[PDB]
Amino acid sequence: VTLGEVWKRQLNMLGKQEFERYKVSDITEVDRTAARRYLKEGRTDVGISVSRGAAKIRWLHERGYLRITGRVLDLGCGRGGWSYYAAAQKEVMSVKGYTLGIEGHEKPIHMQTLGWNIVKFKDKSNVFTMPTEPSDTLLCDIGESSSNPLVERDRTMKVLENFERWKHVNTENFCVKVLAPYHPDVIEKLERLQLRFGGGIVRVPFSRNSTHEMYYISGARNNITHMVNTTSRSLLRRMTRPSGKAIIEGDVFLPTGTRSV
Ligand SMILES: Nc1ncnc2c1ncn2[C@@H]1O[C@H](CSCC[C@H](N)C(=O)O)[C@@H](O)[C@H]1O
Repeated sequence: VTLGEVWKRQLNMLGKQEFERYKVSDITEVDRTAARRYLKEGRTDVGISVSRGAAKIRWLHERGYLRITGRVLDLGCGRGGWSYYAAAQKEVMSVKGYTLGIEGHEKPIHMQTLGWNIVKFKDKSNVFTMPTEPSDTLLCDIGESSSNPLVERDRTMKVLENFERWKHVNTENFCVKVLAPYHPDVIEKLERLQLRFGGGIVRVPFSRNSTHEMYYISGARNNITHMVNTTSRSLLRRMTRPSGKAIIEGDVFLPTGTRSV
């Protein structure tokens, strides 16, 4: 019924070539060539990011959509690109990363970029059921894509319900993935969270056109419904006239070393 749902139905109708051409049209991409090189070698003394995902939190951080500070929780940390980025920030005290790391799911990668000494990881951890702990900064990049919209809305809702469970009164800063923001249920859940916590929803330009994902962040205020539809219209406009060409940016590179306090 919504414009986003129309986008989803049209995406599921594209052929391979149409799909591949559409998914990169006018998006932004990091050059991952250097990092792939060193990750294959197995080098831990070079200042690369363990994931493509780090580019998203850098963008949000540098643009002022969120502050990164104090005790940091990274829920669904995967390889740990959000965790290592956080640990290199001078206002950051400690970083704790939780992820599944089971069959098919990625595990934490050990790296020695700046502040590695104040990062701790735990796999075999389900953030939906495990006990919560306090934080000043709460991060969550969870939300697996699906061609089924009802699967996407269920995964999204579950992420948002768990975020509310995790958020502490000290948690002034937050960044939560919203996989399928086009669903009316998801809009209603976001509006209700916003009433309590403030903040707003944003589209990160590093997301491919083949996902409608957006991020619920703490450092901006906006109209949820208007922001979701502005992205839907944008994703629809690109589908009609796909450029096939992405913007390339330099990757997330960090210093190495330990940090004091
Ligand atoms: N219920 C759950 N509990 C813990 N981790 C989960 C989870 N559901 C999904 N995940 C994990 O969440 C991760 C999202 S990918 C994380 C990317 C990360 N921001 C980075 O830059 O590296 C996946 O690895 C998936 O295994």
